[PDB]
Amino acid sequence: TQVPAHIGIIMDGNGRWAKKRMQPRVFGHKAGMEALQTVTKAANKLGVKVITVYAFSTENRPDQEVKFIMNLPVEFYDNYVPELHANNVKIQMIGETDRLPKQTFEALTKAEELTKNNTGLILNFALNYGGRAEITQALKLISQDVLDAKINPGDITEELIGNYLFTQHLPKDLRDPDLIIRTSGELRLSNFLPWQGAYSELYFTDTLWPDFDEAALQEAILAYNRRHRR
Amino acid sequence: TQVPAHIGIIMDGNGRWAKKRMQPRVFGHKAGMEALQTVTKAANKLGVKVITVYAFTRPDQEVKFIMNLPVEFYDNYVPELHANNVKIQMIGETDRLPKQTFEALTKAEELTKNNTGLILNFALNYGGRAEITQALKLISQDVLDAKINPGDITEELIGNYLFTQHLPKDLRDPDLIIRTSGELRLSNFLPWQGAYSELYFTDTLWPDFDEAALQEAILAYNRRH
Ligand SMILES: CC(C)Oc1ccc(CN(CCC(N)=O)C(=O)c2cnn(Cc3ccccc3)c2-c2ccc3sccc3c2)cc1
Repeated sequence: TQVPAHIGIIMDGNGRWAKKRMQPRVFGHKAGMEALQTVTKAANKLGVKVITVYAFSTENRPDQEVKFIMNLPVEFYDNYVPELHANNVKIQMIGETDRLPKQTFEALTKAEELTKNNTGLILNFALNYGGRAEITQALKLISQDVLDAKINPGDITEELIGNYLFTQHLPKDLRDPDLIIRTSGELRLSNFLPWQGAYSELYFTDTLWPDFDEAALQEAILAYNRRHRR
Repeated sequence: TQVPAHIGIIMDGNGRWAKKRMQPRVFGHKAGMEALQTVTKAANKLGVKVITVYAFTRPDQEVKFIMNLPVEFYDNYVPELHANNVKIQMIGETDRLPKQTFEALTKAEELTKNNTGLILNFALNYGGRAEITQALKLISQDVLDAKINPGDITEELIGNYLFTQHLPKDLRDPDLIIRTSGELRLSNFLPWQGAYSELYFTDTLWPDFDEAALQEAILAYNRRH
């Protein structure tokens, strides 16, 4: 019904947005969570089934960014998740778990466990996530099953590989984003869903993430519907 | 500013270009080869090290006409490229291609294998996902035979098993991917290799894509810093 089932979103520009206001970089990220809350809500009522969101930026000092990224789930569970539970939104994460702070692994699992029975939009958090890592990680699993004799080298196919990716937990007809949105004027994918997004439509905007709202989402959805005409 | 080493190019708009000029589709593909000739020579002159070109339900006659272009390209285009020190290579599934086409492909490769300038890298019968699947296939076969440990599985390993392995190590990943004729999508083109590439989108139809177009892409690329 003229709505993309799965939207990927690269949330870029929090740092730049904060610098424009003469405010610290932390202030920018808190507004980014507000942006996400608005977008998550708006997308839920519009009919979108899945969104995979990705906190990525190149405006660094990696320790710093790899600091307030892992800090996201914590803050997001306290101030934003309760409302998203009220709106029937299901929360899941994709990415690597091993190197996570305890407190942020607690907030993520609690966010999942709170919302696991929810039947609305699936908000998918790409945290500590790299596309090439995802595929490599999937290759380890597949290779070990070939030695275990669970599958043959001939049995390895595009369809099979999909089941080993981090997006396997999603329903099979929704695993691949139909649209991928990137903000902050950057025309690149930065290792976001290389496999799953291989056939996706792309929307690039100069708008910074914290200024990206329901109106911005619809404008992106309008662009998408226009592509089908061409 | 300076030139990107490896440029990916999705060639699109041959049909529409012919439609505006009231000609058959077969001529649109012909003008597209002229476009490719211009771009390859131009890219070689500017100092680009690699170009990966991607050609991507037609009529039953059209495939017969499209099947004749590889031979024509070898006869009336490749010699000039060979004269300009260009090296021709392929990525994709060549074993599915017809005889007369595969033999023309091989002749272009064997003719230019010793060359030291720009590498014209044709993406033919190619799919990103299929490439990766092939990579994870051959690796798993090597794991069976005990030639590889499962702990030796890394991003670099996978890179060594992609169709782009035959390119020099430092030039396997495109720095810039150009898409022509207005479409905003990557169409399963180098998903792995192009994961960090700068993307450039232009409404210009592939046959109209010339040095001006190339230099506008290259200039756009440098404005990204
Ligand atoms: C042999 C090698 C050295 O050059 C080759 C490279 C690829 C292929 C594969 N090819 C033909 C499909 C088939 N019938 O096998 C396509 O994918 C395809 C579909 N439209 N166009 C037209 C087009 C022409 C130019 C630009 C875009 C599209 C092409 C195409 C592409 C590039 C070139 S270069 C000489 C012929 C040719 C044909 C076979 C040979």
